[PDB]
Amino acid sequence: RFLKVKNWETDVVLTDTLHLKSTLETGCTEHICMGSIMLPVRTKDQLFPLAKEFLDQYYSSIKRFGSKAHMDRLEEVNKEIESTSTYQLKDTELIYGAKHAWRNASRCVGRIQWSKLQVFDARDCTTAHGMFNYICNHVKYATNKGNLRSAITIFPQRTDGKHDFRVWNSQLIRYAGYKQPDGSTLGDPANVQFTEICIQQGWKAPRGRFDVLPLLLQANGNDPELFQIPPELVLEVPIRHPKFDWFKDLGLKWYGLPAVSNMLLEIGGLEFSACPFSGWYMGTEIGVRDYCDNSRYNILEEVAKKMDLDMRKTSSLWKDQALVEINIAVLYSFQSDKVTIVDHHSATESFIKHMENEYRCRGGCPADWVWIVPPMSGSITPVFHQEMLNYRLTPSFEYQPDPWNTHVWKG
Amino acid sequence: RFLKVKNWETDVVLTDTLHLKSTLETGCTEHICMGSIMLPTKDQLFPLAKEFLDQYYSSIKRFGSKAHMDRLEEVNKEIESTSTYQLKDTELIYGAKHAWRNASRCVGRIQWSKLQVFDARDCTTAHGMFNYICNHVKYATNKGNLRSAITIFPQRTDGKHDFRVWNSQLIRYAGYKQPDGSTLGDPANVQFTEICIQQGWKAPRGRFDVLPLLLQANGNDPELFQIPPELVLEVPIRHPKFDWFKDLGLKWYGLPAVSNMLLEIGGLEFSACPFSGWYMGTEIGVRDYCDNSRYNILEEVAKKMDLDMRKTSSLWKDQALVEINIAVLYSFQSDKVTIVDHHSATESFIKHMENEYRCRGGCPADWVWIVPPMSGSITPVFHQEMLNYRLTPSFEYQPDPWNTHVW
Ligand code: HEM
Ligand code: HEM
Ligand SMILES: Nc1ccc2ccc(CCNCCc3cccc(Cl)c3)cc2n1
Ligand SMILES: Nc1ccc2ccc(CCNCCc3cccc(Cl)c3)cc2n1
Ligand SMILES: C[C@H](O)[C@H](O)[C@H]1CNc2nc(N)[nH]c(=O)c2N1
Ligand SMILES: C[C@H](O)[C@H](O)[C@H]1CNc2nc(N)[nH]c(=O)c2N1
Ligand SMILES: [Zn+2]
Repeated sequence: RFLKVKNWETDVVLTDTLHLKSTLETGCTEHICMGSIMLPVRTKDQLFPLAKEFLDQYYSSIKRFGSKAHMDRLEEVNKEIESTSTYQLKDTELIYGAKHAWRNASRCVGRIQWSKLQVFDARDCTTAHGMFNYICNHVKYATNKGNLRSAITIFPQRTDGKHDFRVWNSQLIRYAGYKQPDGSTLGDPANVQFTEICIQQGWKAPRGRFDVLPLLLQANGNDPELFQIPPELVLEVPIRHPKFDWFKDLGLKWYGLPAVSNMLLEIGGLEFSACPFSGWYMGTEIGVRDYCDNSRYNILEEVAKKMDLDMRKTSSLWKDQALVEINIAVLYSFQSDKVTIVDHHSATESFIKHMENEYRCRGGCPADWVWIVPPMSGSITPVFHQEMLNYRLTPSFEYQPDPWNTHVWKG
Repeated sequence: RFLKVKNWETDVVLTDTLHLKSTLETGCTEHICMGSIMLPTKDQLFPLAKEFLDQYYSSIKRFGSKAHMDRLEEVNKEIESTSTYQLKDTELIYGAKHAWRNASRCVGRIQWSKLQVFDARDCTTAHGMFNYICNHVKYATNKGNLRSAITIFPQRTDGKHDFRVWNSQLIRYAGYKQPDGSTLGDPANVQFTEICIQQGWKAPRGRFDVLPLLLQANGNDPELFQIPPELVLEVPIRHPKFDWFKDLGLKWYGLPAVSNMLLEIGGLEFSACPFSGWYMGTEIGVRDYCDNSRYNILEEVAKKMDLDMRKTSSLWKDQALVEINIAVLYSFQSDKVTIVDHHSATESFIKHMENEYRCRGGCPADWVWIVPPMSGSITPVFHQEMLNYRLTPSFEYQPDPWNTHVW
């Protein structure tokens, strides 16, 4: 079956056949759409089919489908599953899998870049200090003095569910949050719970507004250990505005490297529970969400105050005015310090070209509209006007429960 | 089967049970989500009638009363011999209010229970329809103090005697293709404008020409009528600080009055049911003015503001967008014409969702449409999970009549 999507600004119609290869479920039914819901041990039984599908995809990608090398690989993986109950991926297959998990990431607007991904194989890692060393190298490589490069580091796969590698941080680099006795928060409110765990585990909190959190690292199912990323490795950008000189006096800064570290990478039925990956920021991530969400730094009032806007009526659009200024400031600061960043016009335009190319060469591009449309100026970006189909392909990145909810403490 | 929706800004969690009463399908399957697709007999009619009357009699606390059973009997008799049936006024009014209540794409539903319903089922000719429509326009406009209303023409019979308003809204501006190849006026209406012109309309060929009405009674050929200009309330657009803004020559009309939808109540189809409320500012300032395939004025405005249009990263489009929108709101307010900003409307919608969850067990909501086309994450609806599903009575889209009509 063929499925058409229309852009209502250009009248370009595209045809999706890729959705046929989808297996995993959406959450939706014929009677309910769950499209806006944030989150809607394997045995050899389920394993060999998942391995086979993956290797068929990999061998097709290299124009060796049905070859002797393809068939010998299937046989070898199959032996390995029944005798050991799991299997190991070749390097080439790991690289292919990690790239494809990105290619298949329907909430990611930056996928035009999917084929340029530096894969660091850390499957020989055994200890938390070993993990720290791998993460450091990743941060240094990805940072590249401001000229950001996409990278993923892949720790050993899950075995019995009891020896998991996990990075406890949600991102490699994030600012601490501290709930104060009077109920105000110092720093980033999103990271209060995590901050609390760090303190308990023995971190000495500097207790300021922008303290870089320590890494909390779990190797091989053991209790996690704390490490401080060398400050010299953490690139940061002070935020100033091109026209407003008081902007600097707000005391704002952000880090340059967005590095998600809490997702699970699934490849051929194997589960890589620690697979931190990084790219570079779209400006609205910081300016709209991190700074202006009510649940985050929440700077809108204090910025509009200093611009002396009319704040007595929401219909003056004082919030919308302050919002644009803060986002100009974020983009200006990053560009001036030569740290890679993309604005939301440029990123969405690239995405639309990526998506058209993908329908052409691949037969589809799964896309989650709710997430692809940027959180400001939605309809003046081309994605707002693009119909999109959302479905789940493997390899994939998946959410997993926060490790502190599940970890069995060894003491 | 009992579903949770969470607000991620406030942590409030609501449980939805109302979805279990859904009949119609979504377009989605367990394998594919179609949330962003814009458009995704006697034997049949009695279950539809029963389901409707059941919810009606339940709403007036008379489920399982003699009067309930009698009506089911009476409508059932009427279907058997006439192959259709007629709604009592009270059922009709309930049905229309509930179609709005169930409109999952409408952010303005906190108002659903204050809807003035005009029964035009006695209408027979296009002149008749023109009269009812002018009366609707004058009533709703209320000199700028807008009131919600719907006018309901006779229901579909054998489908060869359909009542239709060919216009997409009662009040819209003309669109003309130029010798240049550019477009004068509103590009969205270019085709309907040619239909009017080929029908007889002498077009003024300007930027902001109110279209005539093209009205179809009883499957006959549609006829043209100008709405008395005095009944069309328009607002010249100025900025509260940019003097030069008025020089742009922008204006918009006060009454948003959608006229091409189909109202389904209890299996009965009302193919002409024009309805109106009032505008949220972004519909005009973000979509009508700034869409690339609409009036598309961002470039002219940014220029007058002397913004650096060299790089997208100066956010010049975003800056111009905010000012256009402050101006739309300012103009309507200064002229005392009802308008709501997107911060106010979305705050209202959250309050409405909570009311519906409490009183009704849920609220169908389409996040893709409810989140405003600017400043999304700074409105509370952005952070609100929503379940989308289809309840009846409903408003539905239907084919443009010119692809259907037999001349
Ligand atoms: C190279 C520059 C990149 C840009 C500009 C970019 C842009 C984005 C943005 C703006 C989001 C939404 C983030 C949010 O609202 O929380 C996102 C989501 C995502 N991207 Fe990227 N991306 C990039 C690279 C990557 C890489 C390297 C990967 C992994 C290999 C990745 C995988 C994802 C995933 C899995 C999500 C969804 C996360 C979730 O559901 O919470 N992207 N992307
Ligand atoms: C009272 C003020 C009202 C406000 C502020 C309002 C707000 C809105 C807005 C902003 C939209 C999105 C429109 C678009 O982007 O094209 C919408 C959609 C809609 N509203 Fe309303 N609404 C109001 C009254 C009404 C009334 C009186 C009805 C019917 C009785 C109605 C039924 C609908 C329907 C059916 C849609 C979706 C139409 C479609 O799918 O194309 N609304 N509403
Ligand atoms: N610039 C980039 C690049 C890659 C990214 C990859 C992933 C992400 C999103 C990670 N944040 C999780 C947000 C979230 C998801 C679900 C629930 C909650 Cl509370 C919060 C952002 C990215 N930004
Ligand atoms: N302020 C209001 C009140 C009620 C409304 C009721 C409906 C509408 C939308 C009417 N236009 C339909 C837009 C559309 C939908 C699907 C396809 C296409 Cl081409 C165009 C706007 C409203 N605005
Ligand atoms: C409830 C809603 O699904 C949720 O707020 C989503 C909306 N769209 C988003 N889009 C992106 N990119 N990131 C987000 O965190 C969200 N949040
Ligand atoms: C493709 C996408 O579904 C389409 O552009 C939608 C998005 N959200 C919308 N939201 C509203 N309120 N009105 C619209 O016309 C649209 N268009
Ligand atoms: Zn869906």
